[PDB]
Amino acid sequence: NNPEYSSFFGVMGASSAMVFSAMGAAYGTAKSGTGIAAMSVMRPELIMKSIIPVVMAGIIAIYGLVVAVLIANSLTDGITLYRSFLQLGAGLSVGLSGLAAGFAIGIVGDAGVRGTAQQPRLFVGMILILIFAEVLGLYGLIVALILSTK
Amino acid sequence: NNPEYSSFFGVMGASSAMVFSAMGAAYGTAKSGTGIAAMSVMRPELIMKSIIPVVMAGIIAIYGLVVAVLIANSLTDGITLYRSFLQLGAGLSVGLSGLAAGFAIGIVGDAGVRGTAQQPRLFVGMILILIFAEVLGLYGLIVALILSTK
Amino acid sequence: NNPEYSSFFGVMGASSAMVFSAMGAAYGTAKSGTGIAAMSVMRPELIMKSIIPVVMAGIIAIYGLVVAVLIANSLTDGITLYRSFLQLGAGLSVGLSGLAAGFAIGIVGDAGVRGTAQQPRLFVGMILILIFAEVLGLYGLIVALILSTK
Amino acid sequence: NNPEYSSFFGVMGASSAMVFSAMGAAYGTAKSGTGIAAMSVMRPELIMKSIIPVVMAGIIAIYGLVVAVLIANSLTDGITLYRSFLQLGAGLSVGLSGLAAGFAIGIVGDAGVRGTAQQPRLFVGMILILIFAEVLGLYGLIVALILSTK
Amino acid sequence: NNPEYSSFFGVMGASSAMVFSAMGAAYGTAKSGTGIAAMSVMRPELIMKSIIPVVMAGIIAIYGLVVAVLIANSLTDGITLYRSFLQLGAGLSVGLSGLAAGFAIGIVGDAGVRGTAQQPRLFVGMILILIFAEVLGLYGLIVALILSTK
Amino acid sequence: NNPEYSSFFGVMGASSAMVFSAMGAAYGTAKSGTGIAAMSVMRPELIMKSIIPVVMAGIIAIYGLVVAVLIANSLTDGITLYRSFLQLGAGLSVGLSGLAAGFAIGIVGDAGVRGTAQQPRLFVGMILILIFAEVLGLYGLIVALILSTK
Amino acid sequence: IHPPVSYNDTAPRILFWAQNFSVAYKDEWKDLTSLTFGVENLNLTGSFWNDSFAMLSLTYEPLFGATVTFKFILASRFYPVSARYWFTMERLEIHSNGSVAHFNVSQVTGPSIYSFHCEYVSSLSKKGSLLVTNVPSLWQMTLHNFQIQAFNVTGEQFSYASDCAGFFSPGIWMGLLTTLFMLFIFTYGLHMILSLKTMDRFDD
Amino acid sequence: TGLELLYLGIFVAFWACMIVVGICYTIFDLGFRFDVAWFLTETSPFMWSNLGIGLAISLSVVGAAWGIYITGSSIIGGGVKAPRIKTKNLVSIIFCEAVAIYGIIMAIVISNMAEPFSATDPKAIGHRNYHAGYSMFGAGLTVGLSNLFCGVCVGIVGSGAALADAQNPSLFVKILIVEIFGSAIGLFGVIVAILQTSRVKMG
Amino acid sequence: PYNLAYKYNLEYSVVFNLVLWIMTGLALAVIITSYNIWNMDPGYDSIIYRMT
Ligand SMILES: CCCCCCCCCCCCCCCCCC(=O)OC[C@H](COP(=O)([O-])OCC[N+](C)(C)C)OC(=O)CCCCCCCCCCCCCCCCC
Ligand SMILES: CCCCCCCCCCCCCCCCCC(=O)OC[C@H](COP(=O)([O-])OCC[N+](C)(C)C)OC(=O)CCCCCCCCCCCCCCCCC
Ligand SMILES: CCCCCCCCCCCCCCCCCC(=O)OC[C@H](COP(=O)([O-])OCC[N+](C)(C)C)OC(=O)CCCCCCCCCCCCCCCCC
Ligand SMILES: CCCCCCCCCCCCCCCCCC(=O)OC[C@H](COP(=O)([O-])OCC[N+](C)(C)C)OC(=O)CCCCCCCCCCCCCCCCC
Ligand SMILES: CCCCCCCCCCCCCCCCCCCC(=O)O[C@H](COC(=O)CCCCCCCCCCCCCC)COP(=O)(O)OCCN
Ligand SMILES: CCCCCCCCCCCCCCCCCCCC(=O)O[C@H](COC(=O)CCCCCCCCCCCCCC)COP(=O)(O)OCCN
Ligand SMILES: CCCCCCCCCCCCCCCCCCCC(=O)O[C@H](COC(=O)CCCCCCCCCCCCCC)COP(=O)(O)OCCN
Ligand SMILES: CCCCCCCCCCCCCCCCCCCC(=O)O[C@H](COC(=O)CCCCCCCCCCCCCC)COP(=O)(O)OCCN
Ligand SMILES: CCCCCCCCCCCCCCCCCCCC(=O)O[C@H](COC(=O)CCCCCCCCCCCCCC)COP(=O)(O)OCCN
Ligand SMILES: *[C@@H]1O[C@H](CO)[C@@H](O[C@@H]2O[C@H](CO)[C@@H](O)[C@H](O)[C@H]2NC(C)=O)[C@H](O)[C@H]1NC(C)=O
Ligand SMILES: *[C@@H]1O[C@H](CO)[C@@H](O[C@@H]2O[C@H](CO)[C@@H](O)[C@H](O)[C@H]2NC(C)=O)[C@H](O)[C@H]1NC(C)=O
Ligand SMILES: *[C@@H]1O[C@H](CO)[C@@H](O[C@@H]2O[C@H](CO)[C@@H](O)[C@H](O)[C@H]2NC(C)=O)[C@H](O)[C@H]1NC(C)=O
Ligand SMILES: CC(C)CCC[C@@H](C)[C@H]1CC[C@H]2[C@@H]3CC=C4C[C@@H](O)CC[C@]4(C)[C@H]3CC[C@]12C
Ligand SMILES: CC(C)CCC[C@@H](C)[C@H]1CC[C@H]2[C@@H]3CC=C4C[C@@H](O)CC[C@]4(C)[C@H]3CC[C@]12C
Ligand SMILES: CC(C)CCC[C@@H](C)[C@H]1CC[C@H]2[C@@H]3CC=C4C[C@@H](O)CC[C@]4(C)[C@H]3CC[C@]12C
Repeated sequence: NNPEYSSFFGVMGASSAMVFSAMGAAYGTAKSGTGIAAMSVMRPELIMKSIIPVVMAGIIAIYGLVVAVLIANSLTDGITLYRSFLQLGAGLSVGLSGLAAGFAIGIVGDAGVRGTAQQPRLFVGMILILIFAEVLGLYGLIVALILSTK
Repeated sequence: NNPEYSSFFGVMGASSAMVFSAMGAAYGTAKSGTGIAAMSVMRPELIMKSIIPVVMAGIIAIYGLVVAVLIANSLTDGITLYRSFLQLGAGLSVGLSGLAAGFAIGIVGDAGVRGTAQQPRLFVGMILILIFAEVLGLYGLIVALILSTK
Repeated sequence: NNPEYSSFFGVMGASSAMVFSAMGAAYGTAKSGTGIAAMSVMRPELIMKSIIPVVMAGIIAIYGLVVAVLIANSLTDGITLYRSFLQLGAGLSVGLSGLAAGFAIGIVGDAGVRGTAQQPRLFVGMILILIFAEVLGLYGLIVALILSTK
Repeated sequence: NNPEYSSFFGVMGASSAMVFSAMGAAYGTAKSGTGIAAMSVMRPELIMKSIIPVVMAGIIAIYGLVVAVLIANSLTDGITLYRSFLQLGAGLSVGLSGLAAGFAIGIVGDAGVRGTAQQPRLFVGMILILIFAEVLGLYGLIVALILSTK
Repeated sequence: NNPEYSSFFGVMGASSAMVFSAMGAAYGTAKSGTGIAAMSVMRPELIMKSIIPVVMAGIIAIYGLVVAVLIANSLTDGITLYRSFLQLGAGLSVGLSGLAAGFAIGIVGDAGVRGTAQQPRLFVGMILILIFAEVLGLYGLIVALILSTK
Repeated sequence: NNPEYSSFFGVMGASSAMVFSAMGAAYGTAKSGTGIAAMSVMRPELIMKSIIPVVMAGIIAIYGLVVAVLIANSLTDGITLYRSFLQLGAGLSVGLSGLAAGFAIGIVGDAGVRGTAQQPRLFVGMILILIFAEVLGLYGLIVALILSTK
Repeated sequence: IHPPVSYNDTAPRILFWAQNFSVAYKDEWKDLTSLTFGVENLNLTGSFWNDSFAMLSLTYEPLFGATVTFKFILASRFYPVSARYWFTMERLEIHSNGSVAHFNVSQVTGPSIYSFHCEYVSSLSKKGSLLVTNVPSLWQMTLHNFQIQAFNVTGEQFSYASDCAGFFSPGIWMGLLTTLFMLFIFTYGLHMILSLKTMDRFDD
Repeated sequence: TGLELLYLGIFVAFWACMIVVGICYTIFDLGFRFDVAWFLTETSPFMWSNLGIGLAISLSVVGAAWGIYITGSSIIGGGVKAPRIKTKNLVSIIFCEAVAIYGIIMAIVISNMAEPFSATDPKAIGHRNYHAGYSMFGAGLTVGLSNLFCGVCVGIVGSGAALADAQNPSLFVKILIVEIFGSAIGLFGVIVAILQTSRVKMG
Repeated sequence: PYNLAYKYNLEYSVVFNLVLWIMTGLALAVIITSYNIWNMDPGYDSIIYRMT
């Protein structure tokens, strides 16, 4: 039979998939929020546009949630140790890729929101950079799914 | 008959392959991001041309993802301990080489994007340095593949 | 007799050889890059002549890649713990010697490229010092080979 | 007869002899290099005279290499625990002695290059100190030659 | 019929009682020391009067010594694990109570000797506070004795 | 007979007695010397008197030595675990009491030497405080002897 | 789950269980688990139980064309460095035709109040090699999941089971200490290297 | 203080783990698994002896280099305006280097006490061999750390004496005394090491 | 039944140490990287004094 403690690892996968992602997202949002405040003192009109980074941070959380729920639905009492390891690896990958993407989105959003208050032409550039950061989390999600479904 | 824990290292490889590289990419996409913003206030026309470092960092992430998927496809319930160690080593190599390459790309891209506002002739120089940093990640990927497909 | 875990160290050799060397090279490519970006604002003509530190850091990375591949192409399934220890030692020697050489090349190349903007006669001086740093990595490579090809 | 892990320690010794010595040398080649870059702006003619510290740092690395080779050529498959730990002791001796000697050479050379820039009479004085620092590493090497051939 | 390692803890009582107390006393004798020096330049006539803190700190050391000697005279080869634990508890109690009392005495004595140079009336106040700090060490001694003479 | 490993704790006792007492004496001498040298430029005629703290610090080393010698003379390969623990406790007590006394002597000697440079009347006061710190080391010695002879 | 072999002297004294029990002569292997655990006619004669010395003799009649007898010899005594009685399976003794083959047992020890469990108490190098010899022997043995309790045996239940499988082993301990010293040295070196700083200005 | 933060985190985590592990072992009646005897005994005496020799030499060299650079920076900074220092204050450097010398000597005096066993069973290795290993390790620790502290102390005092010499020539001759005191500690360590390995005999 | 011991694998030391130290190293690497990114220079020092 399989060890009784196998599910442990899988469970942590799920939790990690939601925890680190959330942390990442938090950071992102946090920094973006700060920037928006500093941006709004002088350019209120760009208040709604400069919320784009926050959204791009929030999406990262969603990634984690997806994987977490996915893992939370693939757990079973007699989950083979190999499957539990797969789910733990998927959770760690998605969570920490989302954390890295949250760091990147937070820094980029802060800098680009502050800059766009002074140079409107930078806005498009900012978006591009944000995308190039967000995809990082997406990459993790992909790997997580490849590990989770397998 | 193989140990039940053998798969563990395997998944770690994959997870690491997508985490550390992602982290590296994030740093890149973060640092260059800031630099680009700091440049945009004065020389907006250099925005697009200055997105190159970010792209480089993005490519680093791709490397990670690729190797991760490789490992995430080479995992099997009876994966031998030798193959599991090989996959863990490939993941470590790609992830940490991508991390170092992403840090180098971030630093060089920030510095060069800030400089190119002042001295346009630096652009090409910066590009070369970025390539010299980018190749580092490539090297990791190469070794990873050699270890992963061995 | 040839334990199931004997390969692990050998794998941790290859990864090390590729990881630490890359890190060193990254540092050499990062620090030097900043210096060039700082120097090229006032002395554009020296930008291409001053990429030598980046090339030397890349050569450190190439040493790392050479040893990492030379190890990864010698990891048989039943690798004796003695041979795996030899490969781990070779990987550690090459990787950490390359890391130290990358630190030295970073510091020396950045200082030299920034000073050469002031006193051109320092250029040759810098090169000599860089060589004295580069050989350090080479020394590691030598030892690595002597261990890996034993 | 002998444990299958007996060859680990000796191997590490060899690697240590290469690694730490290199680190020592690297630090020297860094610090002195920085000092030279600071000196050479005002006194270019002293670059060649002031390159002595770097050379001495290089010498330290050579010592490590020697010991490393001396241990890397003596590692046999049936290496007993006695010989293994003798080689480990030799490696630790040479590596840490070279590390300390490289730190001393780097600091003393970084001070003395600038001092000789200011006061020429200090040149010989600087040398009279550097050699002392250098032989510290030598002392380690000596003990290594006593140990690895006990 | 008792473990031969039973005396260990008892010894670590004695040792501790004399070590920690000493450390505490040292701190006192250190801090107050500095204070006296700092205040001796302008008000030499208060040097002997302002030596009370050091004396109090000295007394703390004596406390530890007493307990230590007591424990060092209660040790025996066949000391039961229970008596050994009692002696370890007494040693830790006296040592760390004296350490806290020494910290308090050092801080209070430094502050008081510095203030009394400016406010003579503070002297008595300082003494009172010092007494309180001293009492802390005394408490430890009491407990130590209760533990060390059961 | 006794255990094979019994002599370990006695060996560590001797090593601690010497090492920590040497640490204390070295710190006391270094601090006092760096205070004395800096004072001497202002008050060159005081050096000799100001050498008193250094001597006191030196005495701490002697204490360690004394106890160390005892433990190194009463330590055979077949001593009971009880005597080995006694020697370990004596060594730790003397070593750490000497360490604390050396720190206190360094601090007090430096401060008092500078004050005497600024206020001759402080000299005697300093001596008193130094004695109060020196006695701490003596206390340790006493306890150490009581433990080592028992 | 086959029941343990339980020698009785007014009560269970030596309990011996093994998920597998195989023995080989001249490289000819044979399985004895079915013939050992659960058989009610086991030829346990020759066993003994001192207060501080136990001998479990399992004999098989037609094995390898002779009556073979495996005697596991354990002894528990008071160790002064503690107050505990520690039992160790001192050795194994295979009696074939008028002949005896001795195996040393390396790491079968533990408090006499606790049984001892160990995966692969076998003479094969690939399987721990707890049964060792310096005189080459024609016999090989493999006890897979070997759990034995000779002293303080109460009832049919094995007491808590100390086992050879530890967190650390002498080789692991030596390697960890060596790596710890070298990590201290490397951390010192890297801390000093990372403190390197470059000048931010150059003389006019 | 990022690296300091990393070191503090590792230290705190390790010692919290140690506290909890000791509590668990003691309370769950699993103390018999915490065989310190097994650790000290199975661990080969060769490890202890060779770590002892390596430390005896390496820590002495580390102290010598620490003192040498501590005092050489000051010597070469002061000598810019008073070059005479370079001539007179080399004695300080000498003292620092002397430390290293003791190191190698003790290394020799320790390395001469090594000898293989041809045994692996602790009863076979024996009290003599185990005590030889432990005492060689302890002597290495004593000499190495005493030399480290003595070298650092002599370097600090030498830097002070070189800074004092740059301003008044007639002070070094009276400050060298401190260095002499600071040097004695080194000797003390050596003596103790010689006393620790006086009756050590592997084989 | 019979209170049989848990069937610990004879290689428990090896796998325990492998996993413990591999995961400790990976956790340390992740923590160090996340600290180097979190404590990254904000990069808008050219804008700190304009917003404040
Ligand atoms: C120049 C130096 C640079 C800095 C120092 C770094 C050096 C690191 C060297 C590798 C680690 C070695 C650890 C000690 C084990 C040595 C081998 C040995 O003696 O084993 C024989 C032993 C012999 O076993 P035995 O026979 O004694 O055990 C008793 C019998 N059994 C096993 C059946 C119970 O076997 C092993 O291989 C034991 C396993 C040890 C593995 C320890 C884990 C190491 C993890 C690597 C580090 C983390 C990597 C990831 C990092 C992430 C990115 C930064
Ligand atoms: C953060 C910086 C990086 C890390 C640097 C520091 C690394 C520290 C090294 C850790 C190694 C510790 C030794 C492990 C072996 C001992 C384990 C033990 O006592 O239990 C087994 C012992 C003995 O187990 P046993 O002997 O019954 O098991 C049978 C034997 N085996 C398993 C080998 C087959 O006791 C238990 O059984 C306890 C079970 C519960 C586990 C309790 C573990 C204690 C710690 C738990 C919390 C974590 C502490 C830290 C808190 C958070 C951080 C501050
Ligand atoms: C604020 C911090 C949060 C508190 C928790 C900290 C983390 C600790 C958890 C670490 C993971 C270990 C979980 C249990 C794993 C299974 C272990 C097992 O099989 O147990 C067998 C062990 C040992 O075997 P045994 O005793 O069961 O078997 C019988 C053995 N004889 C016959 C010898 C007696 O015992 C247990 O059953 C333990 C079960 C509970 C263990 C809970 C974890 C121990 C550590 C708890 C924290 C300690 C500090 C408390 C105060 C903190 C206040 C700040
Ligand atoms: C942080 C600074 C250091 C101090 C804290 C950490 C100290 C210990 C760190 C090393 C690792 C753990 C060592 C203990 C290992 C367990 C040994 C064992 O099981 O045998 C015990 C031994 C023997 O256990 P035994 O099961 O053999 O019982 C004896 C049975 N007979 C006599 C029949 C053999 O006895 C003890 O209990 C000795 C006390 C030490 C064990 C407890 C360790 C304490 C850890 C710190 C927490 C203290 C609790 C209070 C908290 C508040 C403090 C002010
Ligand atoms: C495949 C990849 C590998 C898989 C394995 C890894 C699994 C995940 C575990 C690794 C950690 C992941 C989470 C990332 C942590 C983010 C670090 C941020 C650092 C940071 O900025 O915080 C500093 C504090 O550091 C800190 O506080 C340090 C971070 C906190 C420690 C994290 C660990 C928690 C402890 C674990 C307990 C359980 C152990 C098991 C028993 C503050 O910076 P400053 O000091 O300048 O602040 C001034 C302003 N406030
Ligand atoms: C990624 C980088 C590379 C890898 C990392 C390398 C560097 C880190 C490694 C250093 C060591 C850290 C772990 C220390 C563990 C302490 C003891 C654990 C408790 C424990 O369960 O140990 C029992 C035995 O311990 C004992 O017998 C107790 C001995 C304790 C000695 C500890 C000395 C070293 C650490 C502390 C001091 C440090 C200064 C240097 C001396 C095992 O029981 P079992 O069931 O396995 O037993 C089988 C037979 N009974
Ligand atoms: C406090 C909350 C709880 C924490 C519990 C978890 C365990 C601790 C993990 C760290 C938690 C705090 C976050 C610190 C992150 C690492 C240190 C700071 C960042 C860092 O590493 O970067 C620089 C060093 O470069 C590097 O990246 C080099 C570091 C890597 C070296 C690895 C070698 C050591 C291996 C361990 C064995 C040695 C043990 C020694 C006791 C130092 O930055 P700075 O200070 O110059 O700049 C100021 C800001 N960074
Ligand atoms: C408030 C803070 C906490 C303070 C409390 C003290 C904490 C100290 C930490 C160390 C661990 C606690 C000490 C007591 C536990 C010792 C282990 C007992 C387990 C046991 O039964 O082992 C015996 C061997 O151990 C032994 O007999 C070993 C004896 C030596 C134990 C003490 C050594 C600790 C390390 C000291 C290092 C000092 C370094 C100084 C620089 C059995 O042996 P057996 O003969 O029955 O074997 C039979 C084999 N068939
Ligand atoms: C934010 C919330 C999210 C949390 C963050 C992520 C943390 C998730 C957990 C990651 C760390 C540990 C992952 C799994 C470790 C176990 C790997 C081996 C699996 C296992 O149990 O193997 C058994 C053998 O194990 C053995 O023989 C030895 C197993 C002992 C391993 C102990 C590892 C120590 C802890 C490592 C991590 C510490 C720090 C992590 C930050 C089965 O094999 P079998 O054949 O015996 O089958 C049973 C029949 N006998
Ligand atoms: C115990 O292990 C033995 C082998 O030691 C098992 O029987 C062997 O099974 C293998 C695989 O089918 C065959 O090649 C061998 O010929 C069998 N016997 C021998 C003597 O070599 C046996 O099934 C196991 N019994 C258990 C677990 O009860
Ligand atoms: C029960 O076992 C005993 C003990 O082995 C058998 O008697 C003799 O035992 C000795 C000592 O091991 C052997 O040398 C003899 O060969 C055994 N005799 C025989 C005839 O085999 C006894 O025979 C066994 N009884 C049964 C009924 O099998
Ligand atoms: C010794 O007595 C035990 C306990 O009764 C016997 O073994 C048990 O036998 C019962 C049936 O009587 C089985 O259900 C249990 O599974 C057995 N348990 C064990 C641990 O063996 C055993 O047969 C007796 N031995 C002799 C030689 O008479
Ligand atoms: C993100 C957008 C597309 C919305 C989709 C919902 C997200 C949260 C995903 C993540 C994981 C998913 C679940 C994973 C597994 C199962 C079990 C299956 O038997 C029914 C569907 C169900 C329950 C899935 C429904 C959709 C789901 C909840
Ligand atoms: C952010 C949004 C736009 C991304 C959507 C892109 C789509 C096409 C990608 C993203 C992640 C991908 C999944 C990643 C992993 C797996 C698990 C594998 O076993 C089958 C394919 C499957 C299920 C992939 C299908 C395609 C997929 C759903
Ligand atoms: C992008 C470029 C610059 C990378 C560096 C050049 C490449 C092509 C070359 C240079 C030297 C080469 C190595 C030289 C020797 C060997 C040993 C052999 O047993 C396996 C291949 C291996 C390890 C080679 C791999 C490829 C290699 C690393």
